[PDB]
Amino acid sequence: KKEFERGVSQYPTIGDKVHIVTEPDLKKIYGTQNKKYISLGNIASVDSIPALVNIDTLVTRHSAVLGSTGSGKSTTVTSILQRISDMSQFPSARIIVFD
Amino acid sequence: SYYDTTQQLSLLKHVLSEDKRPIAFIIAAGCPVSIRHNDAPLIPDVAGLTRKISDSFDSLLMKIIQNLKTTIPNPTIEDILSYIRLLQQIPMSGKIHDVENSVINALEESICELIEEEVNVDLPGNATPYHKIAAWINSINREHQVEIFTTNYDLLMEQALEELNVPYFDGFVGSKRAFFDIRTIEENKLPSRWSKLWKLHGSINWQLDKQTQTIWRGTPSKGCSLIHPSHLKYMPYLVMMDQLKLFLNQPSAILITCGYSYKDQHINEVLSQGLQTNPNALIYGLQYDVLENYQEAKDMALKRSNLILLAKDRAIIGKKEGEWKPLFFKLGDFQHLASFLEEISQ
Repeated sequence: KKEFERGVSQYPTIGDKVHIVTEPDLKKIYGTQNKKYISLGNIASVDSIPALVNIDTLVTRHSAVLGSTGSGKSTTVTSILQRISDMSQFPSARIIVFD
Repeated sequence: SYYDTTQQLSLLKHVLSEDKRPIAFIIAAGCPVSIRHNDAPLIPDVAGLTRKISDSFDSLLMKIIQNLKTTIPNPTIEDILSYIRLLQQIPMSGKIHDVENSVINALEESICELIEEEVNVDLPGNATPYHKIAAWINSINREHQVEIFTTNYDLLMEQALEELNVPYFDGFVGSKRAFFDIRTIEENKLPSRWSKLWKLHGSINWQLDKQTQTIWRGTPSKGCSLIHPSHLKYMPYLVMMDQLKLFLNQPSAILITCGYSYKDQHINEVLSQGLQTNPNALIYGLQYDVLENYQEAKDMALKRSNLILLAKDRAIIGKKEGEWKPLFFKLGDFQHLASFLEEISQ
């Protein structure tokens, strides 16, 4: 009852029953209680889940956005920059764009 | 804690587009109030009938209202009618109101005449939502035919479904007297094309012929009707509720309630029993009001998991109350639901 941790401990055997993941289970999987992670969107399957993304690793390690010109990458970058630089939550942002 | 309308509508459209699952409907009094013929509504809701009875009829009426209000909240037409029939059950019941009896027997007839003359309003042109629903009914040759349950005393469903001639069966068999049949209800050996329409609260064309104590439908007589909500005769009500309960036990059954206020008691209990008996049953409760006005619906949603209650501002799904993601969800209105059905039809 702790959390969802990557890496299994004991593998299934023959005849084990296979179920389907429900929305609360998805919340358990894709959810975390850390304060660093920031919601950027919703999972494709069910829209009630927030897409938590770390921000320390996003900036300090590095980032990159790749996609076709018809996929609307400009809108995605604009939304990401607007979400990171929120005035109420991040009053001391610092961003330079080489348009 | 949050829900989005688009995903709910997409799920409902996916559900309605399967012919394997049997489908049904509940057309309560909230649908007729959603169409305007004159400046006044075509058929007023239960509050409208209560107000009309109050301002149309006096001292003994007010005495009866006070007697019922001594232990009950704001009444309805069904409440006062049940009280009148309960008084009629006792022979020497005229001393309760100090009216010496034999006057209530005429007051109830006057009320029945007023109601039966008021509800006969006729249907307007082919643009009615009920016409769209009827067109959607026969649009697809579904292998399980759609059943319809109505609590309305009027005959808008009949006129709309006959204007676009469709298969139909309401339990009565015949041409001159249309004698009510019970066996043909129970074997359920009918071709799949024939549709089924059932009136739980009774119509206005139903006449009790007395004598042999037999029931028959047909031309509406003057004053003689069977508007009874449930009545306590020594019956269509019990067998028809049993039919509804049997339908709710079918595997993968979908039931949609439009314009239902959930204020009835027996209907709520039979729905809860059907939901608990078969977990694969699914009920779409559609309302057009604030969710806070339906306490019984909230209790049922918090009790039964497979009941989906959707209101204008909030929605409770899977024993978890929430709010729409930026009133919304105009599907509660009957006109919007009819437009949705007619656009999904093609």
